[PDB]
Amino acid sequence: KQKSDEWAKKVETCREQLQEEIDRLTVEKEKKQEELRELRERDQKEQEEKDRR
Amino acid sequence: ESYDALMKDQHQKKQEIEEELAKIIEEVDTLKQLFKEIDEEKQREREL
Repeated sequence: KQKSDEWAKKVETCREQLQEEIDRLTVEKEKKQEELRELRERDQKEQEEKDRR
Repeated sequence: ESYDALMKDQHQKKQEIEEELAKIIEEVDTLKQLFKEIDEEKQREREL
């Protein structure tokens, strides 16, 4: 029973830490690819203009 | 069993978020410099 209780303690602590870190990752997410896509359409439009010229 | 299962699931989805964010920073910086150079070229051509 002591083993089970301590294991549950560890499980709860690990769940807390993993959820916290993954939520931090989610918060940091998407800025890079948003700006990346913006730059990509900008460059593609540049290429289209140059080709038309 | 529950601890190991959900910890592994957390590991995979943490790694998924890591993949989603990661190298995109390097690509953003690379195209930042690329637009720097492209704007330099366009400025030079328009000045000419």
